[PDB]
Amino acid sequence: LTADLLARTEANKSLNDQKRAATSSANFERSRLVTDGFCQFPQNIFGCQNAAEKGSVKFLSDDMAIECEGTADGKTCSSKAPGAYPSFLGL
Amino acid sequence: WSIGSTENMIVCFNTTAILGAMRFGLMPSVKKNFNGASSHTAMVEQANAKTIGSRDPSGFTAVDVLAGGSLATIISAGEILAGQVPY
Amino acid sequence: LAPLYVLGNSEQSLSYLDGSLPGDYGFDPLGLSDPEGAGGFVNPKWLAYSELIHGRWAMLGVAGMVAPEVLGGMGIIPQETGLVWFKAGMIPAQGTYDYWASPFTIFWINAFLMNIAELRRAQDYWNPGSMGKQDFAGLEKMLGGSGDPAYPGGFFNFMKQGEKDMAAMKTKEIKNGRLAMMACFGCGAQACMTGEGPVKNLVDHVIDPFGHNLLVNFSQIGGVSPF
Amino acid sequence: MKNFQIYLSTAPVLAAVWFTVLAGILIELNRFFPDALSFPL
Amino acid sequence: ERPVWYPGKAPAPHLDGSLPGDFGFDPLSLSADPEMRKWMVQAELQHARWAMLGVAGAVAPELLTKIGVADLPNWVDAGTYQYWAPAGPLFFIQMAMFNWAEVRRWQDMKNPGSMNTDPLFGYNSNDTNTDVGYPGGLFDKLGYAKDPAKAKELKLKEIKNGRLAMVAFLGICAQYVQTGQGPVENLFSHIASPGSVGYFGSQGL
Amino acid sequence: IKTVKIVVDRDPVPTSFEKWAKPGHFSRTLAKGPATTTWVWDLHADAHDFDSHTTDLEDISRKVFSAHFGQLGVIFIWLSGMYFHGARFSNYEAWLSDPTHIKPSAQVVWPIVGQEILNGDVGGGFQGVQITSGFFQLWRGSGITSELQLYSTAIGALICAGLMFFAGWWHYHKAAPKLEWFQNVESMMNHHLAGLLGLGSLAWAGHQIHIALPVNTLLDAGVDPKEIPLPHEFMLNRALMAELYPSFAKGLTPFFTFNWTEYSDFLTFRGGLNPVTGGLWLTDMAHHHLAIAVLFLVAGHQYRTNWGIGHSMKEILEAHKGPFTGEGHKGLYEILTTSWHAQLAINLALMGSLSIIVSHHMYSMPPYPYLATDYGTQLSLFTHHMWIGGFCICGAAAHAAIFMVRDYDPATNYNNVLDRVLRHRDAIISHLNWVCIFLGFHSFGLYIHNDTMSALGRPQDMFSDTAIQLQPIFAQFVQHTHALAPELTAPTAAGSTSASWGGDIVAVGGKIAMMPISLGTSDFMVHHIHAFTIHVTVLILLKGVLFARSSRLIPDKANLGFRFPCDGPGRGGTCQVSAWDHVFLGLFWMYNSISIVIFHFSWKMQSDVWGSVTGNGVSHITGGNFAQSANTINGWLRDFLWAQSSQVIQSYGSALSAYGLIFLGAHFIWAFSLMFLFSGRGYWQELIESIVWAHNKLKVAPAIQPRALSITQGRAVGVAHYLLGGIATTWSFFLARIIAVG
Ligand code: CLA
Ligand code: CLA
Ligand code: CLA
Ligand code: CLA
Ligand code: CLA
Ligand SMILES: CC(/C=C/C=C(C)/C=C/[C@@]12O[C@]1(C)C[C@@H](O)CC2(C)C)=C\C=C\C=C(C)\C=C\C=C(C)\C=C\[C@@]12O[C@]1(C)C[C@@H](O)CC2(C)C
Ligand SMILES: CC(/C=C/C=C(C)/C=C/[C@@]12O[C@]1(C)C[C@@H](O)CC2(C)C)=C\C=C\C=C(C)\C=C\C=C(C)\C=C\[C@@]12O[C@]1(C)C[C@@H](O)CC2(C)C
Ligand SMILES: CC1=C(/C=C/C(C)=C/C=C/C(C)=C/C=C/C=C(C)/C=C/C=C(C)/C=C/C2=C(C)CCCC2(C)C)C(C)(C)CCC1
Ligand SMILES: CC1=C(C/C=C(\C)CCC[C@H](C)CCC[C@H](C)CCCC(C)C)C(=O)c2ccccc2C1=O
Repeated sequence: LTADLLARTEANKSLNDQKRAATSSANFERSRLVTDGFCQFPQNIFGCQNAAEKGSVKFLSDDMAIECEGTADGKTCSSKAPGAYPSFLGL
Repeated sequence: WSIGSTENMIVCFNTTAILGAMRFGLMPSVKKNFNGASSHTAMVEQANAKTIGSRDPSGFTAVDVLAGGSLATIISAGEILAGQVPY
Repeated sequence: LAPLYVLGNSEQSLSYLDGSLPGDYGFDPLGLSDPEGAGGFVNPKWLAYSELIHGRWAMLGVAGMVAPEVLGGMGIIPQETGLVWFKAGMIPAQGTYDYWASPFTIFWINAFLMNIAELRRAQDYWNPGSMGKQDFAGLEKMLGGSGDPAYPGGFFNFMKQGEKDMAAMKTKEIKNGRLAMMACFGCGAQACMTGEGPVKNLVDHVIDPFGHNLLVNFSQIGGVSPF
Repeated sequence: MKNFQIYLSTAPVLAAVWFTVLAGILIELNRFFPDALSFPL
Repeated sequence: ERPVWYPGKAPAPHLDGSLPGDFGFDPLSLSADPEMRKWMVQAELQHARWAMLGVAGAVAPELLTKIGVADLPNWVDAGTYQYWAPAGPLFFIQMAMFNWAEVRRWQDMKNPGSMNTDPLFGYNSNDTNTDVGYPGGLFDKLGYAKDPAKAKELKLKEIKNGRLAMVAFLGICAQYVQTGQGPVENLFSHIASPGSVGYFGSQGL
Repeated sequence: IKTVKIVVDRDPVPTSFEKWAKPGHFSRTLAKGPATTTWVWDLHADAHDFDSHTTDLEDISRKVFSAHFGQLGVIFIWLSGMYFHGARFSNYEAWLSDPTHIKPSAQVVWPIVGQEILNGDVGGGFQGVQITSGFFQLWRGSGITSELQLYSTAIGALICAGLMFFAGWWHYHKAAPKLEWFQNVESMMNHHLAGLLGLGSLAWAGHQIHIALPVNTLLDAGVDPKEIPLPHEFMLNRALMAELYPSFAKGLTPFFTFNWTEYSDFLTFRGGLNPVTGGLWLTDMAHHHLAIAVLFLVAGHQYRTNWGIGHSMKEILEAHKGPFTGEGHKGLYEILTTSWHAQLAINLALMGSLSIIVSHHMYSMPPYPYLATDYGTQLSLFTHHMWIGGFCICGAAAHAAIFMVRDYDPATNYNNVLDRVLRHRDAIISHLNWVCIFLGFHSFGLYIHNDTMSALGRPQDMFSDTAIQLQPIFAQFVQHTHALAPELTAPTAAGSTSASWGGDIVAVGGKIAMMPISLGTSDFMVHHIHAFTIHVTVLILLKGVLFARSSRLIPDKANLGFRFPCDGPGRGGTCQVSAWDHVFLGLFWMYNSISIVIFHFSWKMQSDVWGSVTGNGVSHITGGNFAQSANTINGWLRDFLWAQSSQVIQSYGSALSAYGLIFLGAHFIWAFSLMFLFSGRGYWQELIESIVWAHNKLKVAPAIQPRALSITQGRAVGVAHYLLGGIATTWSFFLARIIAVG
């Protein structure tokens, strides 16, 4: 197993680096969504995480998009489950 | 492992010996042990656990069975795992 | 007054287990049903009522484990519908079926249906006669209760069966509920170990008891793993 | 209920609410009118 | 004895059935004080009526769009619709008007007899009325409260439809959050196939 | 022989806010209302003094139980917060791919007043406050590879916190147990060994085996976290787990037939550190937790509860007596089953000692992947758990004194092991004081003589390694026996417990995970200093406990209370006689000692262990100057305080500017504490009189009369701010230094 897993680590390394950069950028931008003007007063009435999950966010949503991009087939993605009840209060 | 193997026979012998010992007052049991006793050579009947529920004429209990089996399995583990250590 | 029933009784257990409670054999090795010091959910009435509810749910559960599998295997019901219990949509990763609605839609349906049933049952448990008073769409007449939350002799006894020997029948149901709770425990247990359904474990033990038992199954503790 | 309101009206809870709100307004003013060394004229 | 919010549970002691839609629902005892109770009955009635108007005006434009009389956006999209004035001045005048009217409401709550005479024309709504939150003479332009026997059950009907519309508006908000269309679209989508589309149907966990 | 059972009073107190609306309901003097501003401090001081609220022990026990439930809810909130921040406000996923070069960070500040500079360049295309809690290392060692797992456990922790609060409400307002429930200590030990520690360790061993072990093995092999199969795919799919570790192809048959040697691939006794991650082997930790689980499960069947087998702890106490100790341990069962403060003293003492051992064992044997290499988290964890330990020990002394004043009964302790201690407390305290003096004189002159000789230009007369050899021969002997343990006395161990004993320095990514630690003369001197400072803290605390009830100066001190300011200026002056005041001074010395322990740790690790191998020997952080400079006070002042302060004082304009600001602020708080410490109430009360005159002049006079702090409260504030300022100064210094140097 470890042989093929290392082989596809080598074959997918660039995409996972992009994934890690995107999630880190999302996590950092999560402190600047009002200063930069992404989840302002209207859009963040509910959870701005829910805004990123459902609506549109410059960085958070990006991660939401690539987080499950190009993952292993057959297995549920390491970054997110197939489904889940909504985050507690969009938190 | 199989029936009649050395490990199976060790554990069966251990549990038989332990249960017999505490059934006939040779080992501390639920209804007779050193709680509130006098010296090392004499155990005493435990009034708190006296008549705690059994259909065995010596008053052997399920907790007696469970305790003897646990201690026997512990001892059998110690004895069997001797000689399995790598060194 | 039988083997495996004197194991649990003692001075404490026999002090309060008189025997008039249905299927009271005195087997209370722990001090859970002690009337003095009772409170919360460890009071004897709650335990007796919960034992009965668990027994009834276990009888329904074991019957729903055995029936789809047996009936598919013989051919009574469709094969696609005769799934094993744990592959019939309970766990979608394990297995699911394409029902009329989405499995989560069904979950929500059955959820609020169980809400409306169980809360009425609870209010009979806490306030006995109050379930027949408020106008519940004209259905309160047959949901008054009986004063015993365990045995409401209203709609639910519409056949009026087991009336000539109610005491004997009361014991019958407790013992069957105990047996079915153990049965459902087993069915989950050897579904977790063997990886097959309970009927297949049964027949495998019938054919080769010495090759399809617990101790042999230790080597093959997953069968074929679907994860 | 009413007693809880009275409990809120206690000195510590009221101090915490008043300073939470005050810090909030001051932070918002320093966000929308940031970096104000002196009153402009 | 009366029907309650939860059969078998005694109604809240501070609730004695002397209010419209009284079903003994107050597990938090938020209206134990009668002074607080008056204010809160007024809050329920005001929120009820606003939520009903809210549902009516969030459903009617989309229904007219579906019928074909006129083309109108959803309740949410109406915010960004470009009107004669931006949202600033429009809301400004709206709030001026509501400071006028809501000061009149506030002083009706404080003083029931107050705010029963026109301050500009001298018209008398109701000469010495006391029922706060129900200014019949002021707003009953059809005389549907001239009989107390009629009036009390009409009050009950109002409260029920109001609570239903409060729940409906909360649902409208949550639906637009979770789906993205107007309520009436979501309704017809659920109507078309309740086994494929809907919450837990579209796999929108 | 009472039967162990569940006992409860149903609905003992109604749930209502009426007591919230009325401050000070729990007392009688505080219930009437505030006459003076002292009332506020009295309210907060006795908020959790349940013994002084109600006389009956049942209500006190219920209050303690539900307060413990509330604390556990608070801890679960804190854990939920930490996991949630590690999910939405961190670079844990980036750090997973590059743990050696990315700084862990799970706090991002809002950009408001220029504080955005605190969001340091921690790596991974991320900015935030670098964290030193080691949470990232813990999560990696637990097998967490995605932020969803962190979010999921955070939400679980929040649910559990809600459940903990609900349990406290249930067990005070709905199902409060009776006093005879809490006094079932036999059952308590049976459950808290077999079920809390035993089953908890078993559960964690199972997690480690089934989830952490495969995930961390794949990470060790170099597998990308985003390509690793999910934990349920390892726990359930036995073929997948057996692919990594072939023993899983045999199922549980070896387990149940005592063929446990077949599990030797994933249950090892390797010892040492993982060369890739620099942490303990996870197979070793799994086997550890398994054996711990078994040992505690067996040891939790010691005590008799409801079936005659087992022990009665009263009997085994009373049977232990001897010719020197009179009646022996008779009556201690009554002490520890009818006094919460006695139990609290023991448990706090052992908790504090344990936290200390935890710090030692974690620096020396890093249990987490990429923990040792991250020097900042390692220093932070060591220092933290040291401070927690010293505080808990001081509290143990305090609660020992509280029991001794309040709950000690001479009738039930006639000639037992405690009464005889009270009957020769003079000998104990005099010998301890003598020991304390001796230790201080010798150890300080070891430093002061060296200062003097160096200043006089006589290095050959110093106590350095070159001049006079005070070699710690015994510690070097222990190091030798432990380095040779895997050969003779621990033959099945593939390696030593730690690399600190000797040989085969452990390096991960250039930086040293673990290095054998040497012990020269400076180590001798600093360890004897440590013993000196410990013995003085013990002197103060034990003197307070033993002289809590009486002394030759004040015989009637028991009725004065545990916490009183003095007995007056008579008898020459009776200030700080109460055992509370001993805890005050005791707390002070505790602080002092910890300050030396953590300074020794920091300097020794920076000089002789931490560093970076470059193929040409070790390049330590400070260059190994400890062995030749840590024998002089000037050496600590210059090469440790002055030298290593450059990071914190020059931290302005960088992410460590917050550490610099805290450094100054903690200096201020310490000096501010000196106000409360060096002054007395009378002056401040008169100043208040003048200020009250000024207020009365303008009719601003408050209804609650302003009062100076009580003398006990003044000492309390002084020690609290002193400890805060000193510890926060050391915190800012250590964190800024170790983060900047790396
Ligand atoms: C298997 C049994 C078991 C377990 C696991 C525990 C566990 C615990 N007990 Mg103990 N306790 C037990 C039996 C048990 N108890 C018995 C039989 C009695 C009566 C003699 C007591 C009496 C007792 C007292 C008087 C107190 C405790 C306390 C504690 C907690 C200490 C804090 C700690 O270490 O955090 C470990 C934290 C965790 C393990 C996190 C999960 C927390 C939940 C509560 C664990 C569930 C334990 C519970 C027994 C099972 C649920 C039963 C419930 C549904 C009825 C700990 C949670 C103290 C405390 O903190 O009070 C709350 C305390 O004051 N216990
Ligand atoms: C608490 C710790 C813990 C836990 C939970 C587990 C759990 C597991 N281990 Mg591990 N393990 C542990 C510690 C642990 N292990 C330790 C310490 C060791 C070292 C000796 C091992 C070594 C080990 C090996 C070598 C193997 C396992 C395996 C397994 C799995 C097999 C379970 C099974 O079928 O057995 C039998 C279990 C049962 C019979 C219990 C099931 C009962 C169910 C839950 C009853 C529910 C019934 C309910 C009442 C009604 C049903 C309906 C309802 C749901 C609606 C399981 C996931 C095997 C595996 O597949 O791993 C990949 C395997 O090969 N374990
Ligand atoms: C398991 C831990 C434990 C428990 C249960 C208790 C419980 C108790 N202690 Mg003990 N104690 C402990 C640990 C513990 N303490 C430790 C570690 C110490 C050493 C410091 C002490 C020292 C101590 C003394 C000296 C005294 C007590 C007393 C008491 C009782 C009253 C406490 C109260 O209401 O004050 C409520 C709490 C406070 C007033 C403290 C306020 C916060 C202080 C200033 C510290 C905050 C520091 C903070 C972390 C830094 C940031 C602040 C920030 C906002 C700027 C109560 C029985 C008193 C008593 O009468 O006993 C019967 C008493 O005189 N304890
Ligand atoms: C650097 C400051 C300082 C010093 C030197 C001392 C020294 C001492 N304190 Mg104090 N203390 C201090 C600060 C200090 N304390 C502070 C700020 C607090 C917080 C309030 C305390 C709280 C406190 C308490 C509560 C206790 C002490 C105790 C002690 C003694 C411990 C025994 C010892 O050190 O061996 C002996 C003394 C020294 C080593 C001191 C230095 C002397 C050097 C080596 C010179 C040696 C002789 C020299 C050559 C001079 C001779 C020639 C000369 C005539 C010209 C000692 C007298 C304990 C005690 O008295 O019991 C033993 C005790 O119970 N102190
Ligand atoms: C206690 C700490 C300490 C120690 C161990 C030393 C040790 C020493 N100093 Mg330093 N020194 C110290 C503190 C200390 N100093 C301090 C604080 C200062 C002040 C700044 C100095 C200043 C100083 C100077 C200026 C000089 C020294 C020198 C010396 C050396 C000779 C001293 C001498 O003649 O002793 C005489 C000793 C005794 C008469 C008796 C010692 C005590 C006996 C052995 C106790 C035995 C008790 C016994 C165990 C009990 C048994 C009972 C049994 C019968 C029942 C020696 C290495 C001199 C040097 O250059 O040498 C290197 C020197 O010129 N010292
Ligand atoms: C075993 C069990 C309880 C066991 C309790 C025991 C031994 C207690 C013993 C003691 O207390 C006593 C006696 C005396 C005490 O002094 C000592 C102890 C020792 C403490 C309950 C099972 C309880 C079992 C239950 C309730 C079973 C429920 C099944 C249901 C609801 C339906 C499930 C399904 O619907 C799904 C999920 C999917 C569908 O495809 C299939 C079906 C199967 C139809
Ligand atoms: C007023 C209101 C809504 C008003 C909506 C309006 C005007 C909408 C207007 C618009 O759409 C249009 C027309 C057209 C668009 O172009 C413009 C907008 C502007 C978008 C909702 C209230 C909505 C109010 C709600 C949902 C309140 C819910 C309260 C609940 C459930 C309380 C329960 C309890 O208090 C009890 C009853 C008993 C206690 O003891 C226990 C608890 C549980 C605390
Ligand atoms: C004669 C008689 C009989 C028979 C009897 C018998 C034969 C009995 C038996 C009994 C038994 C035979 C029992 C057993 C038991 C057991 C047990 C109870 C076990 C336990 C175990 C344990 C507890 C374990 C633990 C562990 C583990 C898990 C792992 C680790 C290690 C150890 C070991 C620690 C009859 C009845 C017919 C009749 C009458 C008479
Ligand atoms: C400074 C000092 C005082 C004086 C301190 C006074 C009495 C109290 C400290 C001030 C607090 C802050 C007063 C509380 C203020 C109110 C809570 C008002 C609200 C705060 C607004 C200003 C925001 C003592 O009473 C004292 C007593 C014994 C030993 C040493 C000392 C001591 O050093």
